[PDB]
Formats: sequence, C-alpha cells, structure tokens
Amino acid sequence: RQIVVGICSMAKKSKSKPMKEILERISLFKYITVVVFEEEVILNEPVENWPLCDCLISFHSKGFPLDKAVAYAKLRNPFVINDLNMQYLIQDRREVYSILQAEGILLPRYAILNRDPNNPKECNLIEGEDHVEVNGEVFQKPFVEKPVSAEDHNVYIYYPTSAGGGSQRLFRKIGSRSSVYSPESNVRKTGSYIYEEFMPTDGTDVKVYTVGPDYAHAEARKSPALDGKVERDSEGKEVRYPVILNAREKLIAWKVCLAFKQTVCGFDLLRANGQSYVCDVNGFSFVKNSMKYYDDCAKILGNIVMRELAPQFHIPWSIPLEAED
Ligand SMILES: O=P(O)(O)O[C@@H]1[C@@H](OCc2ccccc2)[C@H](OP(=O)(O)O)[C@@H](OP(=O)(O)O)[C@@H](OCc2ccccc2)[C@H]1OP(=O)(O)O
Ligand SMILES: Nc1ncnc2c1ncn2[C@@H]1O[C@H](COP(=O)(O)OP(=O)(O)NP(=O)(O)O)[C@@H](O)[C@H]1O
Ligand SMILES: [Mg+2]
Ligand SMILES: [Mg+2]
Ligand SMILES: [Mg+2]
Repeated sequence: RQIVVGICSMAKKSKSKPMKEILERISLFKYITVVVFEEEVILNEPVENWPLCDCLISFHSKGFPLDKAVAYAKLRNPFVINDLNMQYLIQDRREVYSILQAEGILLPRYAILNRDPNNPKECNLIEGEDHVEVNGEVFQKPFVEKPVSAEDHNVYIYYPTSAGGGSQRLFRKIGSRSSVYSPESNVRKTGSYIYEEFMPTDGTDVKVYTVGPDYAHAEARKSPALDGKVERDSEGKEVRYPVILNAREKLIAWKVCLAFKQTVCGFDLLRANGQSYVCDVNGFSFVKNSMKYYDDCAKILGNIVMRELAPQFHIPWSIPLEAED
C-alpha cells in the first residue's frame, strides 16, 4: 500500500499556486499518495472523521483550528513535518526571540514592554525625545517597536531628531504600499511591545526559506523601513534580488529549522555591521515563482517521507544526494 501524505491547512493555502506546484511533484513519487484535507472538514468535522495519513503537513494561518490539528496528530500519531505545538509559540514574538537567544542566534538587542491593559501607565517605560528606557534598558533612536503578537504587522520605526524625528509605520501591504511616514515621534501608549535596536542594512531584507535543515533558498526585497513604496517589475510582480547565503547564514538556517521544529520555515535576516541578524521567524512558507524551488522542495519533502517511513512499509529505498541552495 501507498504512503499517504496528508495536507492540513486553510483552503487559501492548500489551493495556492505554490502548494499545487509542490503537491503535483510530490505525487510523482511512486509510493506516495497525497490527500488534501477539505477546509469544510477541517472546520466543521471532528478530528475522528478526518482522513488518515502516515505523514502530516499542517500549518496555522488565519481561521485555522490549531487545537484540532494537534488533537488529530495526537489521535493518529503521524510523522509530523512541521511541529504543531511550536506553531502556538511562533505567534508570540517574545517566545520566538527567547528561542533564538537560547540557540546562540544573533538578533537585535531588545527589551520587552509588557503592559497591563487595565493600568497602561504603570509599565516600565520612560520616554525622552530621542530615546526610550524599557525596564531600565536604553534604546537611542532609531529603534523599532513591534507588537508582541507576531501576527500584528504594525511595526513602527522611530527616527532621531537629527534626521527629522517622526516615525515610519509599517503594515501588511495595501496595494502599492507597505509603510508610511508619520510626524508622530512618541511611542504607542496602549499594547505590549518589543523594543529593539535598528540594524543598519543596505535597504534590503533577506528572506530565507528552509526545506529541512540542509536546504535554504534566500532572496532579497526592498525594506519597508525605507519609503514604503512597493517595487514592481513591468509584469507587476514584486522585485526580488538574488542572494546566496554565506557559511554563517547557512548555519543560522539549520538552527532556525531545528529549533522551531519547522521543516518548511521562512525567516527574515538583516545583513548589518558585517553580521546577519534574525528579526522574525514566520514558520511554514513556500517560495513563489521559482520552478527550481518547486522541484527541490518537492524532492526533499518526498525523500524525507521515504527515509522516515520506507522501512515500515518494507519499501526499498537508498538515500540519494540533495542540494543546499
Ligand atoms: O485578519 P488580519 O490579522 O488583520 O490579517 C489577515 C491575514 O491573517 C493574518 C493572520 C491572522 C491570524 C493568524 C495568522 C495570520 C491573512 O493572511 P493568511 O493568514 O490568510 O495568509 C490575509 O491574507 P493573505 O496572507 O492571503 O494576504 C488577510 O485575510 C483577509 C481576511 C479574510 C477573512 C477574514 C478577515 C480577513 C488579512 O486581513 P486584512 O487584509 O483584513 O488585514
Ligand atoms: N531591528 C531592526 N532593524 C532594522 N530593520 C528592522 C528591524 N526589525 C524589523 N525591521 C524591518 O521591518 C520589517 C518588518 O519587521 P518584521 O520583524 O519582519 O515584522 P513582520 O511584521 O513579522 N514581517 P513578516 O511576518 O515577514 O510579514 C523587516 O522586514 C525589516 O525590513
Ligand atoms: Mg505518487
Ligand atoms: Mg518579517
Ligand atoms: Mg513575521
């Protein structure tokens, strides 16, 4: 019998072009059958009625019942590609940063401001014109202010007086824009935030996409900290710039993939001051518009499934070679 790979995510993800590109390729594996769980089933059926699988690829996005996925994995005990419980922690930037620190991964100097919504003024924040003090720790402008919820993309950057003051307000892309300037120079007064040092890059962010700990694709985009206008080619796709990871960065990718237990993992790197700093870990994420990524990702995922489960199924399997980039 076939080894069944189950895909469990919201339909927007399960029917996305990159998902479909990868699944058609995984399906080329002789002994693998792919089953995509229907969103209506995920949302409305108890987990006892969900399809069986031997290997589970499942990940959280908006509206996804992560508690049900975890209960399904508990019930059926499949081989899990991206750990489900870690996906609760990935929603909280404080937990992400704590894991990165515990792994010796360079990240911006930071402090957490936890604010009681009942007594918002009592928290340990002192604000000057050109700096803040968070639990006594000083951040000179420019600094970054991130909501503790990793799903809240309202990240603000505060400029020093020497550069005109005010702030850049980033947000989930709305059309041709990913940020805007604001004359406001004072920090937000409601909510809990991570404050961190601004790392000077060349104006680009590096996005890294792992498929297991030994393969990572990287590419760069214009930072929204810049001016907020999204760069587009004549075709209307967002401009992306080529990146090859250095030896240190390839190790970063290995560590992030393993520490978060996300085989398929996206994260952000800031190249600054001759080092590379992780500033965000997003979990499950596919590269778009690269035929070579689709090929490599599907092959790697298929080989992981076979290596783990071929002996159980008495299917003969010799471990092949695999790419890094
Ligand atoms: O609801 P918001 O937190 O504000 O943002 C959603 C995106 O969901 C982010 C999210 C929220 C909760 C958990 C994980 C991820 C969601 O991402 P995904 O998790 O579905 O990938 C995003 O879609 P995409 O990544 O495809 O751009 C938007 O969802 C629109 C939406 C749909 C249904 C109800 C509300 C909102 C977007 O909504 P708006 O455009 O109205 O802000
Ligand atoms: N410490 C920093 N120094 C300089 N730039 C930063 C810093 N932190 C964040 N940024 C910039 O601000 C952007 C958004 O911050 P990030 O921590 O990536 O938030 P996000 O909202 O989780 N993004 P994503 O989940 O990738 O959609 C980054 O891509 C960088 O361009
Ligand atoms: Mg097949
Ligand atoms: Mg990011
Ligand atoms: Mg993020």
